Amino acid sequence: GFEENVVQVRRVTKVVKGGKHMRFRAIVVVGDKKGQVGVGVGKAKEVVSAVQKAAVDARRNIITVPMTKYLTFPHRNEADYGAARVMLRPAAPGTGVIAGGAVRTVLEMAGVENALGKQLGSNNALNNARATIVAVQTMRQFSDVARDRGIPMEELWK
Amino acid sequence: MVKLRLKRCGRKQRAVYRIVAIDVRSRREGRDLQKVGFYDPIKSQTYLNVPAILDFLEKGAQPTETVYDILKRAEVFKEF
Amino acid sequence: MGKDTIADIITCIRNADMNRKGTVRIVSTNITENIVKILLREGFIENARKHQERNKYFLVLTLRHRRNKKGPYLNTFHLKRVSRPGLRIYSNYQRIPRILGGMGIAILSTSRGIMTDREARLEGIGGEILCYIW
Amino acid sequence: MKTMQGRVVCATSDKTVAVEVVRLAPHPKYKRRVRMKKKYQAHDPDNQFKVGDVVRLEKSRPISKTKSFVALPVIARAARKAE
Amino acid sequence: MSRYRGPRFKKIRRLGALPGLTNKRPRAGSDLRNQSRSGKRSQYRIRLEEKQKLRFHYGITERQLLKYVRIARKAKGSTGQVLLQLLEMRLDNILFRLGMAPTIPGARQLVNHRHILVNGRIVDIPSYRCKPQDTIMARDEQKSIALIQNSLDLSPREELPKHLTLNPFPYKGLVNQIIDSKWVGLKINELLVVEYYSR
Amino acid sequence: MPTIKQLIRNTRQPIRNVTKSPALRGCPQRRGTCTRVYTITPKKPNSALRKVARVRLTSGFEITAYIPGIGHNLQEHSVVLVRGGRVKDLPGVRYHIVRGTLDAVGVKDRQQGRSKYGVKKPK
RNA sequence: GAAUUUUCCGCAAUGGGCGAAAGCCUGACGGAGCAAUGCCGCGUGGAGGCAGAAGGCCCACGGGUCGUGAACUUCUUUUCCCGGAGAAGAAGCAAUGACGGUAUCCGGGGAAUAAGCAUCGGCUAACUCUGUGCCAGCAGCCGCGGUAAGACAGAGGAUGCAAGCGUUAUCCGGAAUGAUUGGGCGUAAAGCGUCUGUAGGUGGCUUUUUAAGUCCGCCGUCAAAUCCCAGGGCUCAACCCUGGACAG
Repeated sequence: GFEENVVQVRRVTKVVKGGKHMRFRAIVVVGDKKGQVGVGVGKAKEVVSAVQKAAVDARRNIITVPMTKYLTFPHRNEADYGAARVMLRPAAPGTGVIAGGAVRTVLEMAGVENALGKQLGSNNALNNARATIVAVQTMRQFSDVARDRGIPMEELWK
Repeated sequence: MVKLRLKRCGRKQRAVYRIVAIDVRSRREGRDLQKVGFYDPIKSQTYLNVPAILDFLEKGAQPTETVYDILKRAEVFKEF
Repeated sequence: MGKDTIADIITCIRNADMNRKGTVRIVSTNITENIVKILLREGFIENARKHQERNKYFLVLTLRHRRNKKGPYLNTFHLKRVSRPGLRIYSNYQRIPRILGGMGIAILSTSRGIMTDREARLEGIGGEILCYIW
Repeated sequence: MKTMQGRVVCATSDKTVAVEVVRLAPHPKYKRRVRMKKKYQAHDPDNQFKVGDVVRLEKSRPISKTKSFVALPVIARAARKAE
Repeated sequence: MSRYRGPRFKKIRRLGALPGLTNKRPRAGSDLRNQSRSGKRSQYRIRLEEKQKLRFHYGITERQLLKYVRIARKAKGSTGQVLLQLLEMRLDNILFRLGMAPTIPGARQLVNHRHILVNGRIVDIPSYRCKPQDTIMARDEQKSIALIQNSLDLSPREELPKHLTLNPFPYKGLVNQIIDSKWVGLKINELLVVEYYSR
Repeated sequence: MPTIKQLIRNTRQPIRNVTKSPALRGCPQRRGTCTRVYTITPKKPNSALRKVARVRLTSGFEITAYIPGIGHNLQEHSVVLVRGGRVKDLPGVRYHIVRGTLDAVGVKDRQQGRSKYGVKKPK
């Protein structure tokens, strides 16, 4: 029971001496609004078959988003994947999802209803939709920072 | 010289009337060096700060018609 | 050379955790010994001790790593200097940075001594912001 | 009154000394220190202070249009270039 | 124009959801089609059609709504909910939920023709914000009209919203407190409308 | 980023700025008399007979202007009023003509755009 | 010149000049007039009404749509109009006003007097049929037109906004495309051909001291009015206003 939506249907064509043929590509993102996303890129001859294969690749690369709070992000994070750079900042329980055309499509599925961002560098829908995934994977919460951090011998509780 | 009265800030029918501490050689509604208190005509709002008055009047300040009457309407300026 | 000894420790620990090493040896100075003290009180490292190589005094700095994975999670993800030599940053009681919303801290040298992000707010003092650890 | 310190660069003037005041101040838009140096024409009726001496300048009565400052004390001796 | 005049149930159709511009009309849209599968609406279409649903329900303009969403953004508290606070406090909307008028466009005419009294004094303005503990009642002269009598004859049986309390005999309704999220029964997502104004 | 100490020496600041259409001291519209009303051919993708007229402005400059719509009545002594907009198909033409003002008449039997082209309301 | 107004009324109110006063002078000013120049509010109708009437547009002509839209019916009538009352801005103080047939209030006719503009290929939210047919024309950019082009011209319909709409001009934003917060220089624009070196920038480690920078607190000033927070008054709002905050 996951929600499915398309980002961009790109037209990629190569010319041979045998004519002009194309293999359509589509980016589909999945989600259940509880804090679970997954992007998928699939290439096929037709438009309907390119959306189908990208939906099967989306439910395979499943990553958990550690948001769980009052419909917002835990902290500030800046990640750069290639030429594309996206900045994700937390917001108050009244702001909408003021993020990019390829960024808002992955954030509405993550459960984050309150978020503010910017689209820097390259404005390609392929490199920016995956740059937000690398930025959401490196997200830490108050409990897992202290568990990642190796504190010395403190007083042990039962 | 310096004197006491009221300026204009509220235009049209609503004449609010400002505070005072201005010279005679200046404007009707211009520069004011110090603040005191004011009154609103069609309301029960009457301020007029008493520690600011009498402290300004001792050093050559002239009490003109409009600052008067609103002075005796309150508990200040009587045989006390 | 050594233009800033407060900047090379930041580089020596950052490159050491990326290639997962056990012990690093940095130069011995009183101000840098004060930074490694408020690093272990928060828990970013194990401990710090005194050492000597060849008539030169060095400081032992043992790092801490998490559980075993494909690439084990590091204690300090990023280490960067704010008050770089030739661009000295100074802040008051209100201009003190809130790093990661309370998760990470920023170590600053104040007039009362050497305080952190939470410690400088309780005393009501400010100063030169050295670096930020998270 | 304001007090500013500086070194004397020129002494070849009748009862007047050229004092160069160095002042370090951070930029409000940026962060780093920008050094500004302006020379003041100080008064010295006793012609005691020569070239190379670092003196402090206080505000006083204008003896001319360019001169308004006087040199009252002396913190250190000659700190100039060798002949 | 202050309040849209002309075709009312054209916007109850097309949009999918059914608001209260009149009483109750069919689910289906305009033209010969629209009863089948519609085309894929873009990401900017969901932000444009959702704000036009909130703008038409109350019978408010774009110039007046622009102020009620900006002052609510500058004010403290949850922005998404305080848009529906200053919009529900209007004298033309609190009159619909009172049972004195069958719909909202007919409730603006009721306030404009001097039929409603607020705390004893007479108010003509529909865009007037009604603060708590206020008595929204009818006038003694306009108590004998057949339109006001017919609308309040159907009200003693139906249940009115929890933030309001109507007394059927003296024809007066009091407003106790502010309306919250679970108290609103409209088919509108308040997070899609606040995202439109900040493009 | 260019280093902080070079930003005090040089200090980055923009230019004097070049205008797209020199309509004097920030004036929206400008008046002028037409000198020569001729016909010219477009660029490479288009091929038509477009009507362009050389307008002598109030400042003393003689720049070209495009006439919109079907049919006009501009002579050698017509006092016209310019707009200020490029066509990007005809080289040198950076201005447009506002019809329905002064000597420039509006387009006959046009029912669509009446705000532009300068057409009146038909009864 | 693209473009910016009544050669009006008054001292009544506030203020200025003079006078122990009265009072006089006062297009400062208080008001009115012209102009949708902008901001704000209201209005030009409300409910009910057919099995979806004429008449248009599309049509596979079996219909659909414009359309509840209209007509037809009950209903209310702000504002405009007409008539009668009538707060306050006057404190002074033979009771003193320009504005005023003022605000506002009561009543009487009757919906009766009141909407348009742009757009509809994509970004841009909204469709087809004709005519024309790279012809005439469109156009912010990519671009449309050489016979069936939703991007020309008209019509039907739809969308947006509103007495405003559209166009143009101009600054900022989008341009982390000068980036201090925010960018780069092997090949995309970019290390000067290579050294020495003055000014300038930066500078290892220890202790003491200074403490100038810096930091804490406090005292001045940072005019008022904007902006912001909370709270009041014109029926709301615009507007006006108290205190505070801020003035880095």
